Amino acid sequence: LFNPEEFMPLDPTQEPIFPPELLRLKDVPPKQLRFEGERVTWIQASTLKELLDLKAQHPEAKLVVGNTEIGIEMKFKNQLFPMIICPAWIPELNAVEHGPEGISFGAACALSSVEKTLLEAVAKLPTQKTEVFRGVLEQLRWFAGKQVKSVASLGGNIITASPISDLNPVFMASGTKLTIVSRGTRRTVPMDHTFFPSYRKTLLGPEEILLSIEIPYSREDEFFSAFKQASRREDDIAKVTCGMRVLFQPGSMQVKELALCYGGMADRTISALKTTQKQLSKFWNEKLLQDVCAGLAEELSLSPDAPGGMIEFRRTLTLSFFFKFYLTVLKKLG
Amino acid sequence: DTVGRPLPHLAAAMQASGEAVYCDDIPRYENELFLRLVTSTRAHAKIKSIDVSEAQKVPGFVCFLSADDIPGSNETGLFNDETVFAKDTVTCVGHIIGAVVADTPEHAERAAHVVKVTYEDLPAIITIEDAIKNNSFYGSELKIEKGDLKKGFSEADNVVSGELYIGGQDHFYLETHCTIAIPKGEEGEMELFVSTQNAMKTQSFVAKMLGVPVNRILVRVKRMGGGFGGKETRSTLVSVAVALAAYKTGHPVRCMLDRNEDMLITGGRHPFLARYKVGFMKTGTIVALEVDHYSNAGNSRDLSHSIMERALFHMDNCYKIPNIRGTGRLCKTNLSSNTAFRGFGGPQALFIAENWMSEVAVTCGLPAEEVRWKNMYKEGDLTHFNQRLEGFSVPRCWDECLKSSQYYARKSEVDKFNKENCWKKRGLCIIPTKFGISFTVPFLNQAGALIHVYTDGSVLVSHGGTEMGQGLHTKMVQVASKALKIPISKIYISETSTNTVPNSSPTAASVSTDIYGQAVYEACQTILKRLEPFKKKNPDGSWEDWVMAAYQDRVSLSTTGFYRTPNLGYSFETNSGNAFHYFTYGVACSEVEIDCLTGDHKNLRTDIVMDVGSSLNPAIDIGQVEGAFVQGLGLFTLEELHYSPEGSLHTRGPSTYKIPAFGSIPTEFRVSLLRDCPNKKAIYASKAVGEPPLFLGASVFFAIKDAIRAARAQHTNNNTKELFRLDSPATPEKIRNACVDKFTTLCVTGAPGNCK
Amino acid sequence: TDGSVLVSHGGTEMGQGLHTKMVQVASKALKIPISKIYISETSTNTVPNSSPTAASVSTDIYGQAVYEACQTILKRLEPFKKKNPDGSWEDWVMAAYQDRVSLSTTGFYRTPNLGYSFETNSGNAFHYFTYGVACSEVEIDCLTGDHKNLR
Amino acid sequence: DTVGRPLPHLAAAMQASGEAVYCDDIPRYENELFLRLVTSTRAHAKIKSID
Amino acid sequence: TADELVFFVNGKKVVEKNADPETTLLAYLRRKLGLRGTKLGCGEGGCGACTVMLSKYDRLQDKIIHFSANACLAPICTLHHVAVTTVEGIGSTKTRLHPVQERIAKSHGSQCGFCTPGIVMSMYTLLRNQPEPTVEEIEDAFQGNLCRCTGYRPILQGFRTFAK
Amino acid sequence: TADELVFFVNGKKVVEKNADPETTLLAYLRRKLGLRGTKLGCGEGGCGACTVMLSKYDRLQDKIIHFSANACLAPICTLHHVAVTTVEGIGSTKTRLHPVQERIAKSHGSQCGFCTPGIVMSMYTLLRNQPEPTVEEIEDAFQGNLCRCTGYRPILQGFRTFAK
Ligand SMILES: Cc1cc2nc3c(=O)[nH]c(=O)nc-3n(C[C@H](O)[C@H](O)[C@H](O)COP(=O)(O)OP(=O)(O)OC[C@H]3O[C@@H](n4cnc5c(N)ncnc54)[C@H](O)[C@@H]3O)c2cc1C
Ligand SMILES: Nc1nc2c(c(=O)[nH]1)N[C@H]1C(S)=C(S)[C@@H](COP(=O)(O)O)O[C@H]1N2
Ligand SMILES: Nc1nc2[nH]cnc2c(=O)[nH]1
Ligand code: MOS
Ligand code: MOS
Ligand code: FES
Ligand code: FES
Ligand code: FES
Ligand code: FES
Repeated sequence: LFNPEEFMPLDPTQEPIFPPELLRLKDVPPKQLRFEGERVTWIQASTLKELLDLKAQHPEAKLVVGNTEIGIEMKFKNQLFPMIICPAWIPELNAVEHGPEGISFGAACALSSVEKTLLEAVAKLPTQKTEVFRGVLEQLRWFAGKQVKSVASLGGNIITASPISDLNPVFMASGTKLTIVSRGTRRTVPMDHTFFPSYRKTLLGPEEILLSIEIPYSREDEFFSAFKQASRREDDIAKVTCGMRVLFQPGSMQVKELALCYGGMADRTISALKTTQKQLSKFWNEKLLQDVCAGLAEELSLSPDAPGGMIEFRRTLTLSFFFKFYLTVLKKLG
Repeated sequence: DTVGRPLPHLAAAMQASGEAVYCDDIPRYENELFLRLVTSTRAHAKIKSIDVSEAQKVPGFVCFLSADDIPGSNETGLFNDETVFAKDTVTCVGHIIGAVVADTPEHAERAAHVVKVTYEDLPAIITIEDAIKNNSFYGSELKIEKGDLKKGFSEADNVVSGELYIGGQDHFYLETHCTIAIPKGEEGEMELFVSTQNAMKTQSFVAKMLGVPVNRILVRVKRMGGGFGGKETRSTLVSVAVALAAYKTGHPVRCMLDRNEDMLITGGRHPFLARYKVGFMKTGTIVALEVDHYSNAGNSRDLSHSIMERALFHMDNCYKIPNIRGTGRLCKTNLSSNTAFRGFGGPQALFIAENWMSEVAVTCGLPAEEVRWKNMYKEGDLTHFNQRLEGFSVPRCWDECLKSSQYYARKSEVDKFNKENCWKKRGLCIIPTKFGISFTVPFLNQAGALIHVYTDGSVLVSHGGTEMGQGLHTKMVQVASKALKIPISKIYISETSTNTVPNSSPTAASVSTDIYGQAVYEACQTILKRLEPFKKKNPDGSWEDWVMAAYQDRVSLSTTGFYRTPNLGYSFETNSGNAFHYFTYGVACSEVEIDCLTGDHKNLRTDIVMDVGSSLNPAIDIGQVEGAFVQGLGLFTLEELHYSPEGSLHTRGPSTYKIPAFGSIPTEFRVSLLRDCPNKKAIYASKAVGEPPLFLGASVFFAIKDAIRAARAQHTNNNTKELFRLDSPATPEKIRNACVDKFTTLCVTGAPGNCK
Repeated sequence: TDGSVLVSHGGTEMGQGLHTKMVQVASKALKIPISKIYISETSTNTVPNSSPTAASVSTDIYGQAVYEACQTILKRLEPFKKKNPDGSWEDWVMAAYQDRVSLSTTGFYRTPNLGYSFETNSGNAFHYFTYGVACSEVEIDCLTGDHKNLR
Repeated sequence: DTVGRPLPHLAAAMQASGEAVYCDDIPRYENELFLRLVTSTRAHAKIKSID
Repeated sequence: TADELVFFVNGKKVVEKNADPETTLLAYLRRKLGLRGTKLGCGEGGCGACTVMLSKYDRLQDKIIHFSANACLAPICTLHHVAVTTVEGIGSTKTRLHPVQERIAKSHGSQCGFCTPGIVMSMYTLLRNQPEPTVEEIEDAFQGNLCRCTGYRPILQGFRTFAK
Repeated sequence: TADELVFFVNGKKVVEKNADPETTLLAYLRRKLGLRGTKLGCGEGGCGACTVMLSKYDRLQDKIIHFSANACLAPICTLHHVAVTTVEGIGSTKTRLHPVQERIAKSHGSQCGFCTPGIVMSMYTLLRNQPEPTVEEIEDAFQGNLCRCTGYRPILQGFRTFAK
């Protein structure tokens, strides 16, 4: 149909040059910028201090990094935010830090950057340390185009708090640590069920901004899986997605900790805490599989008229995903 | 002579460079305004007020248009049963009520959003079942019947009856609907640049709304970024509104729809419900078939009738059935009016056919390919509508596909896989198709061309067809070049326009190559006849010499050409007369692997053998087969439109409506064009290819169904001959729910339940 | 298909009323009111290889081309006239359309028997001649050179 | 049949109203530019330079 | 008093003295700069018809970086000191086609053509980061680009020639 | 710093906030306001193709006065608080023609039509000053309007109907 032998060869040294004038401007120190529109004032914050001052002066000011969510809210939900602050330039919001407990990403780090860093960590570190990382990576597979992942921030996905976020269930199940700041405040909390109190809301004060996110190393006797539904039918509900973690007593099959967190089963990310609490000190066997499935079927039960429908399918996925986790943990145990 | 050569699409390089101009890429006039439609948020309601007070405060706001502003007629649509702008009552979510005009598209958007409508709800009918229960239909029952059904069912060893549903489909042309209208300010003259397959109806509908003669309206179509039938009629929703804005303001006006608007307003493929009963022998031979078809037509007729006719013409697929009755009813519902979509009712009827055929094989406990083969038409058989199948190439396609796909060896590997795997299963299916070639309405089978040869010998060809990616202009240039015996470099097609070729049929029914090819050919013959005396006097001279000599002897170098497809005219009263000119044929074998725990699946391998006659351009035709197949893949396995109980579309963009992606296609994807099968009935022995291959995407669906059957054998029960209902699309939800096991039943929780 | 007619020809309008005359010709030839006929513009993609609008011959030559095209239309419509004799133009046009008869045609005219030769002083240089006579009266001012055109 | 009748020029009313469009009356595209010819001020000469 | 917004498009400096925070890159390219090669297909990040390449000197990484972005969602106000490359920045039929453009066209990877600029820019971006990509990297570079016409096979076949 | 220039065109208020002293009324009408009925024929006052009517309150005469002017030579900066009437201000085929427009058309006074708006405005201005002019006043009304097509006879004959 065509003849590749006749194609012009690629000469990668002959590509359009990066604008030399733009390169000369890299020396110019960053300063706060203000843009004024018909309806919106936009402040480009150059420093963390500037961000915290602005947020103290205008708590209602909306943060925008990648705009991959805000652009949707403004265009399709007719939301208007008269003041926007873009913190993308701020070094602290972009830092990738390797620590004793895990890998920290500034909240403005693009998902592409998260993916690259985590892929490197998985390639170099022992399997037993990278269980949570691998879960994040699985959720980032078949997630969005390279275009989206290059500008979509990690923090943006978290704080968007969509019921069907593929990342929040993994962060919740793993107790991923969130460092949160405002003028005169700084606190770090592991993500848990309390972090999402209601639809599209998080447990942040009106002034508070998410600074950094520490994704933990997995420990000995600790295993993780993440799964997600392969269809999406509503804008922000009814797509099952999950993170699952078990910690055993040293060298055993006896449950010490268990966390099963799901999106797409309610109007926020939730944890099947009643179900998992019942399994503490139990052994990883057929009885546990039965009891967990019984618990999930009850705890995450959906009304026939639940928003999003696909009621049977969603229930079946909650159990089927746990089944996959159950078998995977058995393979990892031995 | 490039006919039969894989010439790339003439505009491909400009498309790759971003130089090809689509409607909205045309520069704006200094004074050009923008229109945004204002549509209903209710399925069925009286309009009690429209409040534009907030819209008027938006910077750049110009005006709000409604029915009262129309100078001519507010009655529109193919069957004159629509409004341009709804006046008293809305009859679907997305029903156009009016439009905002503003100085920028951003401003038009802003203004339209704050237009407030007050409604009084009326009882709505959304579902096909809703419509049947309420006797809500357009027109009367359509029917084709042959033989003696009572006798056939008496002779049958086995009878299977059931119900089946196939969901609709959004066109998702990458370029949405758009029109620019330029009012000239003299005599009602208006010139429109439109993304449409139907310049003629665009022209006539604009003229009717304005109340001016059709000769005042000029419609121009350079190209569409996809059409797929969705621009055969429904483009006029945008065109007529933009024309009104141009008329009213005296400014140029344009509108391009955002995706969410387009999916809501413009209609899609018709959902179908079928109730069917098939009688057959223990051998799998069919002796009786009764199928009642119901389409969900939405809130106007549009092309719904002819779509159902095509459905009825295809309920046989490739199978001889001596006793047969097919009926069809068009459901009148409070949804956006459904329209043409590649296949035009064919894929739905063909899917229904393959579903009961799949059930015959299962019931008989026989290999599906054997039952299909046994029931296949032979050369010279009559269809259920009494048309003779001449040049019936399905057996050749079937045999070649079986061989090249290594079907039998792979069948054994699929079985081996299923023996060795508990929670994943493979499936493999081979399916034939035939697709009738011609508009079901005889008068649409006409085509015009206009050719000019300029004094430098360069040739400008105009024809009634439009380019929407299918390579029609490319093929026409190849045809003209062969016909005139000059290089393709000497020929050009610029656009499609109502002032060069009038009264054109829409570019549809897969027939454009056939009918415009003939018209172009005839125009070329006329030119050759006129040049012949000059060639005779100067036989070693050039084309350019002959052209100049003709010019200087005052011989006209401009001619029309015209073609009228012969011997067409089916009668539902006599069940006789040709419905089609000929049929296009093909066969596809697909293999899948399903995840029985999640409902996800992989498309492992697809092999296609398509009879496109002697191809004018194998590259373009293979492209048509692949693209059509993948759209069919989408229809049957990925694409799902979803509505609220109140009838409001939820799935309004790519985040919630999943068309096939790069990673969706079969890992091994093989297409072959059948060799040595010239078609005497069309231009240079070629065949129509546009729509015929789409149904072959169902091979993926029936492979999935095969896999589900293996899963049910593994975990559900012990009944080998069990029939279970699998509607289309076979989404992860439907696949997963069908793999009945300890999870679906909750038996894993300790409860008793309906698995083994 | 509404019966409205769009005429294109090789001539241009510069104030001389050529389009007016062509509409009058088409109306007479087709036997329909001038209101049903329209000329929008002159364009190279409708009529190619046109001579310039010049030599005073435009009415003569485009008139013939328009006439011929109209005769072709009439021939094609005739069967439908005979099927619906008390019908309207609009009815006949739609019937023709629905019977897949083309409602588009070219017309062409080549002025016969022209070809003067300077090397034989023979052959018609012109098709015919236009003739006229004028009588004018003036009054001059012999002292200024100004004058009145009296009649 | 109006042949031989004094029918006014078809465009006369629009010419009288200023609605008849002549070339320069056509609206300008947003990006449309304007040309002015540069011409000789000499009857016959060599062009030595253009500045 | 507003600051000037300064960015580059296809090597050319753009100085926007009155940037509106609501303005998308796609709107700016098409309706201010008159560069219509970049298309609107959805406005919601799923179709990639609006794909462009962005380049900047990353002051935190100490290097020039290149990546793709959806122009329909990128606020121009995020682009201070960023360089945009569109389809018209890499080649044209009036000058010379870029290899990416030549190969998609010659391989029958363009039918209606509406998705072609976005796909070109996705492939272009890949090559700018990795001039020697694997088949796997190429086959995985287009999750954000939809094509309704081609069934994708020819696009991948044409682009696989860049691999190994 | 600059003052606002305020005038009227066909009864509509024009507020020019940045008037250039060099800008002619003809250029402003055609290229700012998009009123193209008024034509350019010479730019030097001899042809009248650009004729408009101007109206203003006279302090001395204590009345509203109406007179014709060549738009090609009228600086817009002379027009503060003046009302302009162009050919489109008096009638249209979309609404109703003014008697002046109807009569010149039906009398065969328009051939190519390019001079017609200017002649219409000259006659219109006369009638606004004198509703029943003499035959003598009518001919004298057009020393500033040139027509290349008609030979003038039909224009005068058409307008004579306004006399007596
Ligand atoms: C086409 C496409 C496909 C997608 N698919 C998926 C998917 O499959 N699964 C999934 O989980 N997600 C998906 N996403 C969502 C995507 O991950 C988020 O939109 C993105 O991460 C948001 O980041 P952003 O920088 O663009 O946020 P923005 O739109 O700029 O802001 C988002 C929200 O976060 C707030 N915010 C941002 N930064 C901070 C901060 N540091 N502190 C406090 N608040 C902050 C903003 O105020 C706003 O409320 C998809 C998005 C697109 C467009
Ligand atoms: N690229 C492309 N191929 C396409 C379409 C399209 O919009 N784009 N439309 C299809 C439909 S619905 C029809 S009817 C035929 C119409 O063109 P043809 O008659 O020239 O085949 O093209 C088919 N193939
Ligand atoms: N696309 C299409 N349109 C039609 N209109 C009438 N018949 C047909 C048909 O068969 N196909
Ligand atoms: O016949 Mo194609 O336009 S559905
Ligand atoms: O022959 Mo007239 O154009 S001088
Ligand atoms: S236009 Fe579809 S992703 Fe931007
Ligand atoms: S070529 Fe048409 S959408 Fe890709
Ligand atoms: S243009 Fe000739 S007088 Fe003004
Ligand atoms: S009508 Fe032509 S200049 Fe007067």
